[PDB]
Amino acid sequence: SFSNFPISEETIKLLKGRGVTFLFPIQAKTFHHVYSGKDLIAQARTGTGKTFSFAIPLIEKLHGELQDRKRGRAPQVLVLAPTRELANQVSKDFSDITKKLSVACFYGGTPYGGQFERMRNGIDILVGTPGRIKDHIQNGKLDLTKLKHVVLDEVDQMLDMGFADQVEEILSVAYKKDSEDNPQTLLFSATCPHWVFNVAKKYMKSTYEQVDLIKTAITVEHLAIKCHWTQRAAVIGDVIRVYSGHQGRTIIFCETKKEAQELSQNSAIKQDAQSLHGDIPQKQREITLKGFRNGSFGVLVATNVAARGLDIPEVDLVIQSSPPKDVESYIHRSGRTGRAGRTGVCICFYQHKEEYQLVQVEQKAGIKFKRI
Ligand SMILES: Nc1ncnc2c1ncn2[C@@H]1O[C@H](COP(=O)(O)OP(=O)(O)O)[C@@H](O)[C@H]1O
Ligand SMILES: [Mg+2]
Repeated sequence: SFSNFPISEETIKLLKGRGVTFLFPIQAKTFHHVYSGKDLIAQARTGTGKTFSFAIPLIEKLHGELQDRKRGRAPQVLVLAPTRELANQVSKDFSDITKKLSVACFYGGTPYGGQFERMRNGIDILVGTPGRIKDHIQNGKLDLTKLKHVVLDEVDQMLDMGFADQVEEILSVAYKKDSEDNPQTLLFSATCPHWVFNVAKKYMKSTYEQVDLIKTAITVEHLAIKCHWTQRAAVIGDVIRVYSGHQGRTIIFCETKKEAQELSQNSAIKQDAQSLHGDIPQKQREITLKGFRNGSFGVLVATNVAARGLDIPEVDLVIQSSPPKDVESYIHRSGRTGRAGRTGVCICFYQHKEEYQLVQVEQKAGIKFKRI
């Protein structure tokens, strides 16, 4: 339900056709900022709902404001996205939830004439890629001097791809006034490097708001699996398939060389595993780590002895064979899990006689395990 937000019954019915029945956190925490006219930078992980976080409050805003839509009117909202595929998706999301507003999407690799006719007939929300939008400014057909809202979607990707200069050329036309008359500026992305914000800041009022759901996100899950030591190898095979699977990276830490050597020879993982312990001379240790990084094998079994000082690559899954005594090392290893934006998984095995040790790890690391 939508009781906390000024969303009309018409919009709610369209949202149901898209499977939307309540607002995700990034949407709920940004609605009032966007709707009330504040400049905003919002950061949330990929897939968490950034598109509707700007599209729903903007559409409700325009539905209240643009009661008299004349032929030829200039857009009120501009959304720049870095690829044709991303621009199309954002435009589709707008046009699925408003049947009142004129929504247009301008990208390259497509005819100019149809875009000319959208501009002649009138546009309320313009979505596009920077290149084609800049072309239409230069050819004199697109009027961006009456914008009230500007969205830079996936702004990190957009500037990484080289669009800073084209974006600045487009926005220079729309921010010709002093601040109070400038468009509201909305930035949405999963990251915002320093150098990207240094570009965008030029278009943000000093009063801008920030919603960062990255800093509060659960990016590493801690699981504790109660297990007799004889079953560990078979369970390790299962959790590797679940959480690392194809093309994955797993590192297993154990106490003794015998455990590390036997675990790496166990038919549950042997075909994809190499071991690392204090008997291995430096040169082969280095060779083994290069093969772990370059995909030669997917499971590294290391004694806590060999792991002291070792530089740990990013991995999908960390497994501790028993609750670690060196919680500092555990905290460090857990921070290495989760690749390509995915949530990392750390698994601690434990036996009945080790259950209080799990509580000690929880206290010393300030975490809580999910017990399985
Ligand atoms: N409140 C919601 N309820 C249900 N599905 C949603 C909601 N918000 C977004 N989605 C869906 O989640 C998916 C990801 O949304 P998207 O805006 O692409 O995420 P992001 O831009 O954060 O990567 C889309 O299929 C979208 O329609
Ligand atoms: Mg998005």
